[PDB]
Amino acid sequence: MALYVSPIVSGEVIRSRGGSTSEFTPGYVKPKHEVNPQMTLRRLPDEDP
Amino acid sequence: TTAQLLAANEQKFKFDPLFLRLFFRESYPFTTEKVYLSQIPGLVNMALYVSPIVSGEVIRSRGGSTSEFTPGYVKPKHEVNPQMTLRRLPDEDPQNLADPAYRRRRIIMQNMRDEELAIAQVEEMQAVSAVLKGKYTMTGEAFDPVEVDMGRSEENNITQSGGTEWSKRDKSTYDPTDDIEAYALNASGVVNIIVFDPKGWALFRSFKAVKEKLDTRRGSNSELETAVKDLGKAVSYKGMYGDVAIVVYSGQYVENGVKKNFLPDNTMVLGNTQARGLRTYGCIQDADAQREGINASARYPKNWVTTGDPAREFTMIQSAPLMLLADPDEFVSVQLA
Amino acid sequence: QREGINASARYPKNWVTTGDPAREFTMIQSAPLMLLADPDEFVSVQLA
Amino acid sequence: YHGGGSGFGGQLRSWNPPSESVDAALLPNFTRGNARADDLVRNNGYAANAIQLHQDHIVGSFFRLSHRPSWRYLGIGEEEARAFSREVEAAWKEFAEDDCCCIDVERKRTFTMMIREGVAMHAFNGELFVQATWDTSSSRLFRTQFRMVSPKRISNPNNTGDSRNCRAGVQINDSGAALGYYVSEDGYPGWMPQKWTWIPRELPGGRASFIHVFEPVEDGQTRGANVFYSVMEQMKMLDTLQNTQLQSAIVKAMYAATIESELDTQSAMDFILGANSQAAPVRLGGAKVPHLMPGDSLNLQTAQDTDNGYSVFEQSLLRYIAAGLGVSYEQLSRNYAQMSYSTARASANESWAYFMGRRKFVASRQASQMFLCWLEEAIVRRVVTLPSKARFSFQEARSAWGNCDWIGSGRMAIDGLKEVQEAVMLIEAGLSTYEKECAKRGDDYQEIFAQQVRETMERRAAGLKPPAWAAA
Repeated sequence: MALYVSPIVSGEVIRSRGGSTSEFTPGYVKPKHEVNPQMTLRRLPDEDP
Repeated sequence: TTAQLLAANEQKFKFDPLFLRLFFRESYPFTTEKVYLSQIPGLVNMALYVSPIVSGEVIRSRGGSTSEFTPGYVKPKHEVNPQMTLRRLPDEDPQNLADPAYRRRRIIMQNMRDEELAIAQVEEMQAVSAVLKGKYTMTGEAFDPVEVDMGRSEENNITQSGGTEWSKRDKSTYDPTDDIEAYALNASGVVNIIVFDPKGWALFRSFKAVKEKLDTRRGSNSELETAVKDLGKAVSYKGMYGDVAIVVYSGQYVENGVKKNFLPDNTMVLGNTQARGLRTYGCIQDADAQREGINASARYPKNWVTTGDPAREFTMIQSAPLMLLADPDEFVSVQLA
Repeated sequence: QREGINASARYPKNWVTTGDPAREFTMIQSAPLMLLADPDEFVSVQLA
Repeated sequence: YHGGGSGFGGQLRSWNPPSESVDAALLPNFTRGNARADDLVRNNGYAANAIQLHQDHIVGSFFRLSHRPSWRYLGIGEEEARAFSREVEAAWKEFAEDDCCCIDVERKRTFTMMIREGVAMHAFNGELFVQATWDTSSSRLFRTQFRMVSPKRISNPNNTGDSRNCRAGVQINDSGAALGYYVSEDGYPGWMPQKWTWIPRELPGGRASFIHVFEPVEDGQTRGANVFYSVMEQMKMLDTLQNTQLQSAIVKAMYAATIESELDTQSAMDFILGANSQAAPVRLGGAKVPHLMPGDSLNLQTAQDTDNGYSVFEQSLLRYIAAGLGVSYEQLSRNYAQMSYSTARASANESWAYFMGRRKFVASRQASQMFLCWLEEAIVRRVVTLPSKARFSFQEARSAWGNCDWIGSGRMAIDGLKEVQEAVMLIEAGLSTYEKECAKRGDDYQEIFAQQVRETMERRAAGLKPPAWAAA
């Protein structure tokens, strides 16, 4: 809040303000799956005979 | 290890000028050293019986009283120097970036925002302190102490004591409406609005009879918001209570590092939405300002360069305000111990 | 020199100092020197 | 987009000019820029040539009024409008072209000179000001007098900083309009405190009380900027180069020869250079063959080529200046190198487009406002008569009563015979009229017809052969 100052006396300079910073780094992820024909040769559970 | 600046927010205290908007309209700048506020007694004796022979006791004619006031002066300032511009700013991308010339135009903008906000906070504090108590004093370090003191009768600013305080008596089978009526009986003019600090609101609302004032089929026409209504805002317009609007005000002003509340810890104000409010601004006193031809204005801005070796480009705002109240007996303040 | 002045009569200027307070000044300067081509066309008696 | 980035290989990194409006980019350095342009105009051979070309081609030698009030909107009639036009035109010709030069207060110029000075001021300063005032002591018929106000005389009061409503001595309302101008008085003789006075833009009666003419670019531009801002630096550097080259040539050609010896510098110059002993002058007649002892020597120095390509670099810079200012290269530099007919005609056309644009805007608007400012007094004073049964009086529609056009000098052709055949071919067909053809040559066709019918009668009376235009 702005303190009162007489018209004659020079007022104090009020400091400016500066921020703060933070650091972050991502994380990696990779799921994987494999298919070979030996699995496809037979019959799937949900196929009509 | 390069980097990017994705987000850079800001912080802000809950600040909103309720009082200076509800009660102080029609601002009056004045090109004059001091102002006058006058009032007339207006009390007339009930006529006394006299015999048709006596024929005496001539009565005096009533005459008023005046009060003089003098406004204080405020002038916040900031500055920017070539040293600060070199390094970086935390709102600026590590990529991209700009020359120091562009960083000279950010610190200046945020400075002006800061001293404008400081002036607004001072105006709000000076407005609020005139409501709770009839008088306030304008004092500081480089400023000689000057006080403004409207005449508010002792019957106002009622404070509760060991007798008849809301907290000590039970929260069931009691009604605060009669206490509100008795308190408002000292006001001069119809009351229309009541201001609560949040603790005072929590103390008032917890009474059981007040709940029955809400959900009765024909015994009332009031409606309120017992639930949670506003949480981050500085104002809360809750429903009307019979005829007087109930407003909960909780604002903040920061003097030194810490935060503080405008309304002091559960005070209640019985007030009127149309009370005559004066918003006066004095004459600004700077040679360049009067060289422009402007006087009795609000928020005169200026800047200059001091020619000194590190340079520097300052910035200043000055208003010299004075917040008055023509009729100091239309508000009744309550402590609510 | 900033406004191209030399050998003039009663040059005024009005300036305001850029300080933390503010004051306004006004000043006129000139270089008066009065001469006579012939110092002797007058006789000055002190009377009695 | 490479434009907004770092550049090719980071070459432009330090080129990131701030994005500011025209006011913010012009007003801080207004007076210094205008003074530099004035210095260039008053002290450089090419700047004065460009200004003289501007004055001579935009306006010319004579500047004529052509009055065409709108009758259809006013519903007055053909003959009444024509009579009004003829009478008011004659009145203007005998007020504007008066010999006493009483149109302006200074009593130094005529109307055409005022227009020329306005165009020039619009050239090397960026705008022009005209003030129209009244003097009661004038015992002549029409009284309105005019003055040209220099831009330097218009400034902020008390030399204060710039504000939101008044920028550089010009008051601005909430929108971009103007209300009044602060015009200082400047006293060369010995100075004085200085005064700033208020002159409103228009009187409450709507009369034009102060004229401000310029061509804006952006949304908000309180005062315009001159045309030299593109090429001031190049012209000053070119002048420095020319003076330096001239001085260097003078000092290189000065030292013709050189004497090396070991004797006294009087006897050495006596025995070798042939100077009479009684530094040592030499008479410059005859051919001399000196005799040199082993220690002595005579050397005749050689200077460089005095103009070693400097003319070509001058061509480059002068073409740049011609591109900047607007006049063609040949008119600016007076070079007029070898070129065919097509090249000359194309260059003339590129100059003429710009010249007609400038004349149609600047000088034309100035003259129109001046002419409207006079008519009102002449109408109010009952010198001319408004046609009866008019929908409007003068005040309700000023632009309706005074809609006028101005015709000045026309182009001088490279080969006028071709242009005359062009005009005749167009006249024989229907694509053109007599009015437009006589306008290109800067003549009013009604004057031509009146002189024509007077002349055919003069020829008939004396007994000469009847002329070509005469009706069979």
